[PDB]
Amino acid sequence: YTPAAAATGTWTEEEIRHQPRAWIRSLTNIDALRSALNNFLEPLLRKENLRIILTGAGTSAFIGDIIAPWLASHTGKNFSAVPTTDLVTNPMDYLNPAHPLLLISFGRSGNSPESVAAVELANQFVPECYHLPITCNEAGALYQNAINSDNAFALLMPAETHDRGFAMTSSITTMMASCLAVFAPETINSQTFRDVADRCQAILTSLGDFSEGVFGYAPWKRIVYLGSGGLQGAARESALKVLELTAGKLAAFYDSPTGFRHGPKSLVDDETLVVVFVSSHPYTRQYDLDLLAELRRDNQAMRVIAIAAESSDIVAAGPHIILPPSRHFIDVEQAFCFLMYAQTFALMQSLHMGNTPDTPGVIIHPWQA
Amino acid sequence: NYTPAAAATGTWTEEEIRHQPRAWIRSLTNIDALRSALNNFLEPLLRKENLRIILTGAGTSAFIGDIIAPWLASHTGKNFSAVPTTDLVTNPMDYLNPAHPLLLISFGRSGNSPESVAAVELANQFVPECYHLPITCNEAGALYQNAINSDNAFALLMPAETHDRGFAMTSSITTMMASCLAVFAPETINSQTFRDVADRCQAILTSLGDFSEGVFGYAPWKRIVYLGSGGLQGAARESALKVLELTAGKLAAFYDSPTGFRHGPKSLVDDETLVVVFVSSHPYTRQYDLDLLAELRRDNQAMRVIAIAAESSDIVAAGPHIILPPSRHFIDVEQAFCFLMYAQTFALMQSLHMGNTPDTPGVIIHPWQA
Repeated sequence: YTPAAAATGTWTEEEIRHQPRAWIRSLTNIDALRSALNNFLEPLLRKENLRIILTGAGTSAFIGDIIAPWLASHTGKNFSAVPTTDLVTNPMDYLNPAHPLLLISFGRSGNSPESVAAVELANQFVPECYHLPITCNEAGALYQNAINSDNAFALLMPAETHDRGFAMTSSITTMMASCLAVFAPETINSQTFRDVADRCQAILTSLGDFSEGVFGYAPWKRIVYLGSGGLQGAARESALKVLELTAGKLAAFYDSPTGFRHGPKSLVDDETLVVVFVSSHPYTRQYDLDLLAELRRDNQAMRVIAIAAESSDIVAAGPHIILPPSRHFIDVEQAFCFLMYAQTFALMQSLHMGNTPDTPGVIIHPWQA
Repeated sequence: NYTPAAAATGTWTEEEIRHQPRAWIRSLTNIDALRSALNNFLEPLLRKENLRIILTGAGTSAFIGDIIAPWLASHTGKNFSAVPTTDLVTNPMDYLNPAHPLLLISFGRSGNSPESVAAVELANQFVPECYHLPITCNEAGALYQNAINSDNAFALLMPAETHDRGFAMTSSITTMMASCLAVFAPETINSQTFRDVADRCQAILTSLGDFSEGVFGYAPWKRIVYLGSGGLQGAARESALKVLELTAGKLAAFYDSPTGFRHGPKSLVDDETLVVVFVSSHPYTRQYDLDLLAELRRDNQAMRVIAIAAESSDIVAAGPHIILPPSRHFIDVEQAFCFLMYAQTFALMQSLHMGNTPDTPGVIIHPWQA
């Protein structure tokens, strides 16, 4: 997984390119920590009333949006996603004193004040409270606070994932892969996830030096990413990347294909790029493809791009990207592949407009006065 | 009682906005009449420790659960959550848990949205012990009719005037929302207490006169962002969608929470952007809203920053602002109704101002069994 040279000279490009290698590094770390993790988590997961909340701010909030439903379904446990920004402003709406809680806290720096504030609020509100921070900065407040507790097991990501770029890349993907591997090791582990790393390395290789812009370049003023279920979380992250790296010059939006029909589709104009992240689950994929057919037929957008594992007549009919050949991926695995395109697209839009992509607040109030 | 002023735009949307306070009290007084039937249906369900309660709808109807599910969860201590029908239909396996009983609260104006009916069928297919409470505006719709035809269901019909003729839902959404709150939290939200909300929203509408001033005005903004904390983010989302719908996309619209806004999305603020902040009435929560407002005011980069709040303060008064009519203290789910009055009427007048016709400004269902 050796990265090619970062010809743009940005940290962001380096951080995109070092992702496949970072992912496998993280999962081999989890293998080394597996007994310790099981000894911490197994007694918790045996509590039938356990709530597990995945929490982060900004990009870190989207990890939960992508994986929490899959984890709930897969494990049969009570996994949900609540951003740290909602926990901090409205703790009473989300923290239930009547059940035990395991709070999975994500942080690239670990220094957003909301990260430690949410942990403290959880401890205040929930009598039987446990923590698994997953973080990229050993020196961060979030990790430092956790080592200073006995209800916490903090998991450090590989050092290179402490992204220096303003926009998170390897931090989000590595934390997401790590969370998946912690709770679903039978499915996502240091062996199976090599297929995901290999395919994402192939995606990056397929894009060469990135100079052709991934989706190209055009005077679009609006971008919309669409994905079903948890892939909507990937669409949200993809939109935020565009927005951050273009300093808001390109307006960005996200939705699910089916949700998009209920009003939001009015945003599509002849200066709009629409990108569809097509599900690999055939039942779900039908809905993605029906919407793709509609968007192609509508003739409103500047460009409609389908990104899919499988080529089909509607996918191939207009602008499209077929993922490199691989085994069947489930949608949480596909999320990594889609993000490779969205990250690289956003980087190159930023550069093309002459921006500096690496460089393109909150006061915590106590619950008790 | 709550008699609307004349709808001088000649639009169904204006008529539907103005008849909201009256419709709310009509619905809650109906619930009073149905209370003992409701209680007979619901009390045995709510006694089930492991019950999941899902609030579901599409589009605007999805945002009801976004506004009220967390409050309902915390207020009642029951397992309330919101999942849009659009997610239930595409990814049922990710949301419908066969191991627990389910009560599905289905919102639908027509009751005929293919996704509404599909979500009901999928919930029945996936969840062995499944119950339904559709809240709907159409007596002849599938949601209502299927429910009354089955023993696992109890359907609640909204007042007839709330079957909105306008493309953009107004009285349908607010009346369904008030009804849902009244069903599950009648000790707090009821045909008595909610009269203060209807009264205040009637005062808001009166304060806007014939609406010709356009509410926030007619400046040449190109982007609008609504911000609200917690469940008010759902109100912000509905507010954004109304603008987008009624202007046929011409005004780009965004939503977020005040604290969420700092982590990237703030980059969207430019000198053609209007930012509207729905300030919490909760004394903890509002501190965060006001710190963010202060930051946006200090930045001075938006075309306009408008705070809407129950109480003025230096921060709120240091730029464009609207203070709500005087009333008793409202909780945030009550406030949502007040904020929506401004958002709906703003969107309607933006639409008309640009020469659009606001009243008039699809999905295939596939079987889970292939």
